[PDB]
Amino acid sequence: ADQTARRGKVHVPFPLTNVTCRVPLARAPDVTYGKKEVTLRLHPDHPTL
Amino acid sequence: SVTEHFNVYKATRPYLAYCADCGDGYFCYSPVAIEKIRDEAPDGMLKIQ
Amino acid sequence: YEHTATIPNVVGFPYKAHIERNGFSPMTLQLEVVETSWEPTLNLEYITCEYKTVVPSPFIKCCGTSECSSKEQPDYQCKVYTGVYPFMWGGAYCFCDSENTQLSEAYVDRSDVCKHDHASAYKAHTASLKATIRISYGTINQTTEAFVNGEHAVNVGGSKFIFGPISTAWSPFDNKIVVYKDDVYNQDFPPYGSGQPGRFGDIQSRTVESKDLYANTALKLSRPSPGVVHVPYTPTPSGFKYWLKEKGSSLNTKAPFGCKIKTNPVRAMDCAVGSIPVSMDIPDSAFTRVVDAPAVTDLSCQVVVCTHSSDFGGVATLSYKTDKPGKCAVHSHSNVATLQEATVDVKEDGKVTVHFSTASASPAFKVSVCDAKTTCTAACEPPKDHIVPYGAS
Amino acid sequence: YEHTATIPNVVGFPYKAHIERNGFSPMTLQLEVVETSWEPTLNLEYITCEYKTVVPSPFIKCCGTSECSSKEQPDYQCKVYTGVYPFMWGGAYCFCDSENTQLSEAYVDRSDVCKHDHASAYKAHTASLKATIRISYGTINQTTEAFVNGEHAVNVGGSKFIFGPISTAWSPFDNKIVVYKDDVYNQDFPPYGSGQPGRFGDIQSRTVESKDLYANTALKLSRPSPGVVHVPYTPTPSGFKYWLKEKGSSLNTKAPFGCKIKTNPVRAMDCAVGSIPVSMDIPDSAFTRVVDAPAVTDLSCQVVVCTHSSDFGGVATLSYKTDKPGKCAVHSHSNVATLQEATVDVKEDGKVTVHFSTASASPAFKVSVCDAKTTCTAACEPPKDHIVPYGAS
Repeated sequence: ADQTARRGKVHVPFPLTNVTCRVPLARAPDVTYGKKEVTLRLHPDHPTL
Repeated sequence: SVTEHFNVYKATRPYLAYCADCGDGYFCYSPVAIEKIRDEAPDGMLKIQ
Repeated sequence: YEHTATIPNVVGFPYKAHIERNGFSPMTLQLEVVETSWEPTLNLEYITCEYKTVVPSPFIKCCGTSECSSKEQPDYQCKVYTGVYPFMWGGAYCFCDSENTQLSEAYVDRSDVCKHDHASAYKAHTASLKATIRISYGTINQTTEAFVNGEHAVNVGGSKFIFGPISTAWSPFDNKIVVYKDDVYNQDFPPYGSGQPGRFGDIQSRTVESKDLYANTALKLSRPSPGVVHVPYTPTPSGFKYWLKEKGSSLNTKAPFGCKIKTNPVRAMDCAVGSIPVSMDIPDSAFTRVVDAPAVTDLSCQVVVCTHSSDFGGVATLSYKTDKPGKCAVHSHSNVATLQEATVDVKEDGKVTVHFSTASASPAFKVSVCDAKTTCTAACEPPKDHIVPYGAS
Repeated sequence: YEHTATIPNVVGFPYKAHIERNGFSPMTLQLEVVETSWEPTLNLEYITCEYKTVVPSPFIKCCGTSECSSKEQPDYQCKVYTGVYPFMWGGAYCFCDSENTQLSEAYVDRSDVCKHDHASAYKAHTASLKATIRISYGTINQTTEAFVNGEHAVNVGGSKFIFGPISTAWSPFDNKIVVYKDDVYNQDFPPYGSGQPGRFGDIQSRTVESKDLYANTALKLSRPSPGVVHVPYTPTPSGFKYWLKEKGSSLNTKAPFGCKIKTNPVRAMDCAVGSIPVSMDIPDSAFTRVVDAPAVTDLSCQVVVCTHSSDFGGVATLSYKTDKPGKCAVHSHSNVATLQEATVDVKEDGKVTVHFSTASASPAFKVSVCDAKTTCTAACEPPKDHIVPYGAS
């Protein structure tokens, strides 16, 4: 009902800061060097860039 | 009121909010409102307010 | 007493110079290079994040409207729902809905995590390399680093070493490079204060504690729902989180030029760009004496086996008849060749096996091994693998 | 709502131009120039102050010699007068006259006056501008800041200015901008530690206050006095005090090109040259309409008197057939004349008295007296003097 206020304030829980990350980057596929080239056949994993 | 958090808990007696679809679409003051979202985290960190 | 050179400025190369003057002995030396981060003359633009619209519990005037005003918000609006006929959930001001003016405001303030939770867009200007000149000058061995521009001092043991200016400005410092948290990505900014809606960097940022952050987010306020009056400000979506989602392929990760790119001390180092010029004020103590050498006489080099190839491998037998042991420094002009060893034992009566790389199959290494020089050449063995660590040609 | 204009390097002459927004009259925006700052990409090498020779009294190794050391003092020179029986100041305490050794040592470092007393040799990079546009556009008037380059969408108060950069090196910078603290000094330094004795900044400090630091001193010791001890370290002429002698009239005092040396983030107050773009993104709905305006017609030229001359001032007139009284434009579409006034209030039915002028040699006033253009003429007679600040065209 107030368009005119005088507020009171309180803080913010769980303040975001730096941490690590246990990320599972497993072994990639098999790499045979060939006649001018080389080739790694990547297998399936979690969706990896 | 954060050295004991209950000073900030006692300054803010909570009230219901615009709970617009609590059931199917029943709307009133909802007793467990959705005030803010605190998720700016790369820690997989939602926060509900 | 002061030679000069310019080597392959990628890290992962042994430079070496077998320079001696008259009466100073043959001054072999082996220098190496380590990382040289690029980091150009960058100036940060906008500190983009999301918004937070300060929408108060708005004054529904009962028995009359509500007086309008200027807001002065970050994206501040104040919509007086004129004829805000209140029918509140256990009562609004609408004893007169006819005299009910539902003024509600909202001022788009910042993302509160912005103290380290930022993202800058450094408009990139020129910079240089920083060279970790490892040295073994004669036998004075150590490693030092330098701001690798052409006039930087080199107190290499007391020896003078100026690391000259390479002609490679081809580096990962582009026209603009946005740095997020560990985020390298060559990203361009808008007009810093005239931000486009849907801009990765939509709300501007003069500084990390900057004074104003103007931007184009469209907080759309309207006449809300009738009695349970909603918060009918409808914000334009930000591309701050979307350009976090549009933080695609990495700056160093999509780096061409083979540079190791990396965060705040903005490392673009060990690139496949440029060589290492150098001027080496050699000491008197680096060469041996004139009669100070062992009496190495009747040398003759003969290759034993030859490589493809990678690292040194190719074995030469050099029958040094010698008056005393010493250091045969081998660096005569094998420009298709290389050295596997650098200072060999100048041994009395020994057919000194020297490893040496060379990639050209009919390689004729001008073998200047510390007593003197001959032309040693033969067939390199044809190579084996197509993946290896490194090369020598 | 976008004009394209040119503000030159002379700031404070009112850059006044009628923006012909169709449907409205030509609205004279009068622009005011505050600063320019040159601001080159500096990065400090050595702050070089006077060096310090720390040397206490030496060992009188009596009954023999004294075993001196070389611990790597930075001005570490050992004056080992071994075979020097130093005949002490109150006796032959070295009772060995032959068993006496006057063996001393001395060390040196960067002298500790550099906690206020630095003189930072900022190595130079590219630089920019820093603009302060007064706008007088319509009823809008204000005086704000904008970036020097074109990339500032220079936005405040209705008005954006996208003003393309100072297209030449308005050079307030030398290649070694030695900011000797409250002044510039263009001079080539040596490297970080890459100096000589009596080099300008003989200590070399790529770290400003960091612990170790380069130097090129005049460390030369001495054997002691005849029997009594004299610390014989006779120095070089201290090149920090030489740079005290080498504080010439700086670039702020030496600025050709109208240069102004501006403060510590070393900038260019009075960037006294150049030509600058402006993209005027101002709202044209501030500009008054044609049928929103006063219908001044009957354009004729009738000059009175204009001088050699100074700031525009020349008191002439123009015929005016006004549909009401009004406050219309007056300003020229032509560089031959310079209006001392720009916008003219004209109560209807008359003429305007306009004080404007220039060097009227083959001159004609192309005065677009805002409702209509007037091609008047002026043979501006020459005045006398040669001392004043401003000009005509």
